[PDB]
Amino acid sequence: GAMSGLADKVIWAVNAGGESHVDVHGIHYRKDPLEGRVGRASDYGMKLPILRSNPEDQVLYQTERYNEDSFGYDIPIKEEGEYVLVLKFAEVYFAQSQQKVFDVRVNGHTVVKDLDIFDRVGHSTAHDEIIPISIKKGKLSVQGEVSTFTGKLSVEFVKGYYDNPKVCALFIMKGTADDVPMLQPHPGLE
Ligand SMILES: OC[C@H]1O[C@H](O[C@@H]2[C@@H](O)[C@@H](O)O[C@H](CO)[C@H]2O)[C@H](O)[C@@H](O)[C@@H]1O
Repeated sequence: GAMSGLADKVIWAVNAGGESHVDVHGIHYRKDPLEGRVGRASDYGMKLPILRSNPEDQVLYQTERYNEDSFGYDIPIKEEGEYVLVLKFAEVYFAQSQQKVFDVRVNGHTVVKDLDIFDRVGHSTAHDEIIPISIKKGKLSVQGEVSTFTGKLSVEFVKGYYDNPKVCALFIMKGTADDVPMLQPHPGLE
């Protein structure tokens, strides 16, 4: 079936950990394209199913891939509008707070410099960061800083305290954050 219209705006998505997956809404991740761009999901930490995610979008929002340090993703763009970078981060090993902090940049712009997945949600579960963007005339505007766009969007995260962001669920869509379906809890019988 097909009702939602999210897949209609998708343009590029990557979940470091699994291998080519399509979330319910219809958001597909393209197999390890930056981790040596060669190999297959090691699926070593497939265990511990994320709670805030349905079984299918679970393996996606979950799974884990390890590179080495300062991992970098490339998102070639050729259109404008409101680009919304949504990503699901999960797991990090060791139950500690304000210690395992990392850095996250968009097209070279630090938006979350203190990514402590644990302190953020707590238990494993699923973590999510929403970063709306505005590209016009070929230029880029991140939050409150202006910088022209050049070839592609680059999400680079730098090491903070060993073990770079374990689980990565990169998901980039185009045109707006409002599209992102969100059904508020409903009681009774549907
Ligand atoms: O190859 C499996 C995992 O290796 C690394 O994790 C290490 C862990 O297994 C243990 O031995 O402790 C060390 C020190 O912190 C960890 O580095 C990778 O970080 C992980 O991504 C792999 O799945």
